[PDB]
Amino acid sequence: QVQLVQSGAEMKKPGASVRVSCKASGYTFTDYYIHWVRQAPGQGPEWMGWINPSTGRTNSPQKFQGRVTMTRDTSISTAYMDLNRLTSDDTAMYYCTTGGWIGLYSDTSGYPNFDYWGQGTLVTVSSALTQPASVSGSPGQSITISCTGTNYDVGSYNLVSWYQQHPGKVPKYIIYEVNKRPSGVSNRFSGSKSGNTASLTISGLQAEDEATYYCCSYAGSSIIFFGGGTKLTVH
Repeated sequence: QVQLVQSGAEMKKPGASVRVSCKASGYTFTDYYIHWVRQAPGQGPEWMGWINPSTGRTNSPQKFQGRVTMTRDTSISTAYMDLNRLTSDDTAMYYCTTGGWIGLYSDTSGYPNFDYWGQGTLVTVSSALTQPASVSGSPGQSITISCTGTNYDVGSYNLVSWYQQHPGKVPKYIIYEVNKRPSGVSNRFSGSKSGNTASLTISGLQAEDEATYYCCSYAGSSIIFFGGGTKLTVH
């Protein structure tokens, strides 16, 4: 019963600071990376950072590099995210997810493998990878969503993961490492890759498949990219 329980919704004024909590249970806290992600209203997702619970090493991208302070408390097994200098642009839903396994012989920090998600923390203050805007299909058909990157990411790594999101719901693990399927994932989803473009394939399209689909990839110096998103419509 792996479960991540985040802090309560908050609303802050411009210029303030905010702390979001995340208490994980049902597994060993110090063996899995913790990632922080957020979602602006109407917009898509934006990767905020990763943190090693065991060592305390954290890295966030170069747009949060001054404002975000990610910490952890091992005694109580709780991750913390602190954001400073808030603006109307920081109004978003904040998720913490579980990353790759903290290994001796590897480095799974930048693995976009978010199998477990929190419930989300709504905070209100008052392009990266290219996906097509919308893709249409009729029931029974087979459709494909494309995800174009560069040579330094999806060109040189088989480290792309696909996530599904219904409106008002938490993102869902669909594909990881380009082609592989997690537990419970319908066999209708398959992953593919060519050059600087990965692709998610849905065969026997159905009404349950109506949602927005995002693609995640490695991004170079221990950083992760998110896609813009693609809306599937079922006729």
